[PDB]
Amino acid sequence: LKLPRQKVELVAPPFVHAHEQATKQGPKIVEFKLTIEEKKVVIDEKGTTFQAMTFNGSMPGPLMVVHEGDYVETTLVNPATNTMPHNIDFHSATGALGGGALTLINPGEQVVLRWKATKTGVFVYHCAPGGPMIPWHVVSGMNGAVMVLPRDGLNDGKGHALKYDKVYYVGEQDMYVPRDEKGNFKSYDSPGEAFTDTEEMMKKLIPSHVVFNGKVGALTGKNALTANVGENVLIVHSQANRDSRPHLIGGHGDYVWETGKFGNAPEVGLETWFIRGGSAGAAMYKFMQPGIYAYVTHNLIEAADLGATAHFKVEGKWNDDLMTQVKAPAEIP
Amino acid sequence: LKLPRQKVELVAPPFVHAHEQATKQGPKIVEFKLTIEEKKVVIDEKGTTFQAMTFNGSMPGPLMVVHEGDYVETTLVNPATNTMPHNIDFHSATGALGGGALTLINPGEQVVLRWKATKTGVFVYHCAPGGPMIPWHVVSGMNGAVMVLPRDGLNDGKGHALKYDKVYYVGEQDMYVPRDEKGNFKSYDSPGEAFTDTEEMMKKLIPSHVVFNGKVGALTGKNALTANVGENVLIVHSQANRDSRPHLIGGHGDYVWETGKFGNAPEVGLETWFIRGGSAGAAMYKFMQPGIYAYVTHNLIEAADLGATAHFKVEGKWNDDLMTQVKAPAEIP
Amino acid sequence: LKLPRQKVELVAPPFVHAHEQATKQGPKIVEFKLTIEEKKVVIDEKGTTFQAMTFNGSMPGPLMVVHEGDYVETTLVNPATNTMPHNIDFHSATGALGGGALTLINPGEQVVLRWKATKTGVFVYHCAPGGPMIPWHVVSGMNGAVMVLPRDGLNDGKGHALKYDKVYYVGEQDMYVPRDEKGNFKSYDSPGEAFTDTEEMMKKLIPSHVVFNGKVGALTGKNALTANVGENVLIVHSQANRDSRPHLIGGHGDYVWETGKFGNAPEVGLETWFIRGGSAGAAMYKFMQPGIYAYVTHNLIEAADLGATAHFKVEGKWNDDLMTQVKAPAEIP
Ligand SMILES: OC[C@H]1O[C@](O)(CO)[C@@H](O)[C@@H]1O
Ligand SMILES: OC[C@H]1O[C@](O)(CO)[C@@H](O)[C@@H]1O
Ligand SMILES: OC[C@H]1O[C@](O)(CO)[C@@H](O)[C@@H]1O
Ligand SMILES: [Cu+2]
Ligand SMILES: [Cu+2]
Ligand SMILES: [Cu+2]
Ligand SMILES: [Cu+2]
Ligand SMILES: [Cu+2]
Ligand SMILES: [Cu+2]
Repeated sequence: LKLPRQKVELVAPPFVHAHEQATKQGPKIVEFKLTIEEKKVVIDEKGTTFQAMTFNGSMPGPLMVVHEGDYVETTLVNPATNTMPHNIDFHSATGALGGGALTLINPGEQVVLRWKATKTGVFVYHCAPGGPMIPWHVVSGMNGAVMVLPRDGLNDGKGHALKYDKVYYVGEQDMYVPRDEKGNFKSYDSPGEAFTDTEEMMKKLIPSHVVFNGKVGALTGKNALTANVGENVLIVHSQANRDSRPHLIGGHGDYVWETGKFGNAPEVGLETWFIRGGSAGAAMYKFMQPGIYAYVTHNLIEAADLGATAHFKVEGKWNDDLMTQVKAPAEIP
Repeated sequence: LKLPRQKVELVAPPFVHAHEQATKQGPKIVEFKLTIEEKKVVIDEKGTTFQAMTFNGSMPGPLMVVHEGDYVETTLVNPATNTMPHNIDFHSATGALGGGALTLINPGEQVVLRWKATKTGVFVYHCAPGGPMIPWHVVSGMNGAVMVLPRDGLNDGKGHALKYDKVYYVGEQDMYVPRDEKGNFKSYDSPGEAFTDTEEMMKKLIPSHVVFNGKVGALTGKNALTANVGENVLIVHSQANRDSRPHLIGGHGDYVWETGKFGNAPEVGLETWFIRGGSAGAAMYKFMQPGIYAYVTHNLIEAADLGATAHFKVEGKWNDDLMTQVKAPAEIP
Repeated sequence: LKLPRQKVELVAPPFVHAHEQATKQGPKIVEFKLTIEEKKVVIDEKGTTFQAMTFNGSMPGPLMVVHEGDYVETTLVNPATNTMPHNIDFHSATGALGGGALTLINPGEQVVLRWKATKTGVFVYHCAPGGPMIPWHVVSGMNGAVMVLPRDGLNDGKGHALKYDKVYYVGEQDMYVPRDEKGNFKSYDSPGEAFTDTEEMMKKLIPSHVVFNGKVGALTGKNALTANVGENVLIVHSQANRDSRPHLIGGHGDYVWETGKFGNAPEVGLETWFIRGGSAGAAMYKFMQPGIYAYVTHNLIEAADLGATAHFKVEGKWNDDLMTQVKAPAEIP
């Protein structure tokens, strides 16, 4: 394979490495490195801990962006400081269990996989070492996404280009943290020590936490998502194990690929869309009003009580035609 | 804003206030009033009670119907006989958390919000006072829907009008009623007294009841939905917090907008469709056979055991070409 | 009704009785027989038993295949060796609760129902005897599917034929097996004896097992699904009671009707699709690589831990352009 090589410097979510939408480049070999990190992290404002397993140190793993017909060459590294075997399965890829059957590496090893990006869209990638380890590694955080853009950029299915001003990647994680007898969340010294209790809970299918970007409140405050009135924002949403129903409170999905695949035209003007577990989807919105927005899964129990709320802080001029407080709160006549 | 004003007299679900489909009217300011009522209600045939919180006294709140480009001016009233603050978030609206950030009212107050109906479809509206109160108020019953029709009425995406003879609004409600030690449903003296136990249950994500129109059996018997053979019926279905999968037993969805948005063409000939939690969808069916139909969510446990069954009673002539009992039950030869 | 009659010899899933895709036949009366069998079966590799109730002895019931405009004439037989009344509801059919209101038969009886196949797609059929028996009979295994093909075969919505080389039917079953105090699965002497404990569990909405073709591992080993590189395989997936999210690990859904209805164009290039509870869907894939594939629901806990994994074993030549192991596992430099 004698194509040009291009290195990408990955960046942590919710940001996305610089890329072109429409491009005049032809196919390349695009080189990525992912280094697995097992680590104990804090997942909520109460200080609950969690035995995480990650690509590149983050939940989700970083978004990889290429174009249709590129070859994606990933160096997967499992440092000796980890305890378990790991691999990678790309839903964008064809053959060998998405790459999983060619990438199983023990601590101290690395492997190099190349796959041709023949399918456009956003896709999950995740670890899948075999058997009961598959769900455990995924719900411990070992999942991310890849975006395979058409070379001509995105379109509306009616001949018109859809160009985003910025893209964010929201990875949603269902987490299963067991409780002790008195009802407090348990802490564990290693992923292996967490496994028995965590699997017992997993099989009951109810998460303790549902978070964006690895933690309750990760995408709020200093780390709120941002936009300006007039900006078209693409929001890629993934969930490797469990369904989600994204909703932008105060906005819409102007153009939505809920199954996440750009060979299909987007749907228009959605209130809430649906990310099937094991997939990524994408929604574009042009902001029309300034202020705070919440971006949630619209199981509101999950959103408000289990962790699944992000914010956008949007700058610009208020549009009284679109919405106005005609009369402020006042005593009932 | 110097447009004509038009008042609407809302009606309780499953009925829908009189409206035009295609219209020659231009944009108007359409005026609605919603008065919040907190009240203890009975939700099943066993006499289980429930601390409900409602718009206009009903679960769901009434369906509001306007056309694209209208301005919707809602007077939201929170009488002093209630105990909690409330607000309203319209998924149809743009800005200020759907209106929620402009409509928080204490008992004894009212507020007037106007929003421009720039997106067509059926949409959820719900209370969303902030934080953990958001899911609690929604699952206590504070949700309804609005329908924003194209000015030319509905179409099939192929150039042809789709005119309904009647429309019904089915609001589905997941309810979380705690049990005592011996396994009976608990009763509470106030919503505030119900909150701690109810939140603990909510976070476990399994409802005790799933009902249409506020109660097991609400849309059966005297209150069955009705039609005649030959009539095209539009069924709007909403679920503000949790997924549903509507199905008309003995029928189909001839034309279905499962994501609920009229900028998209309907799907045709469905058996079962999917309402993502936090959304409304709509399905049209032309009845071809008389008799009893059941309209359910097709988790049949929810439908038959947790409350989520409505009936249609349909008049007209049986069509033996479409279906016939060739041989009645008889002993096996 | 003076049309030609054609008998079909049904075959057990995942296989499908021989049929034409495009056909020059006109409408016929197509005759099927289903004989109900209640039986205790083993559902996992641990030897857990289950009080099953089945059409034709299998879970799922066999796939019935006809063409648009055919009349489907089913002899439903409830032998005296069974204990309960049963019936059949076809989601493909119009009127009388899908046929259920015309087919209730006691042990020792049979009935003959005819329905006209006016809607194309794949559809669920299931037992539905009334009230709380409806979910119980369905989750005990009394569900299958029917496929109603266009007379011109399948198409891509763009004018082009889609011809499958083979079709498989994957019926997914949520099962509710109670546990005793010490945590072992219970065994029962009859379906009636299992009912009280099984209903109590059903209402909590969490299955103990989620299986394909009636058992953990049913579609693995000797009984793996098969294909060759170059073959277009249609996979019909049904779930009569609960949502599923199919995914072919290492492949895609080239053409997918996730709502399962051929009046709608397929979506293209999916990673994971969604089968709403109470429906069947269908996905076509042309295999490009040899080796083992897993076909799962992509709640990976369900797939790996509760039973919901099938395999494909695919023969042919490996395509290094699509995927290659550039560097095998090696020590990190
Ligand atoms: O946006 C993707 C869609 O747009 C088109 O190219 C033009 O309508 C379709 O062929 C494709 O499905
Ligand atoms: O019914 C809505 C659909 O119908 C059309 O106007 C004509 O095909 C489309 O542009 C739109 O998506
Ligand atoms: O494949 C089914 C689809 O294909 C068409 O016949 C041609 O585009 C549509 O009318 C139909 O929805
Ligand atoms: Cu791993
Ligand atoms: Cu996967
Ligand atoms: Cu409220
Ligand atoms: Cu909302
Ligand atoms: Cu039965
Ligand atoms: Cu059914």
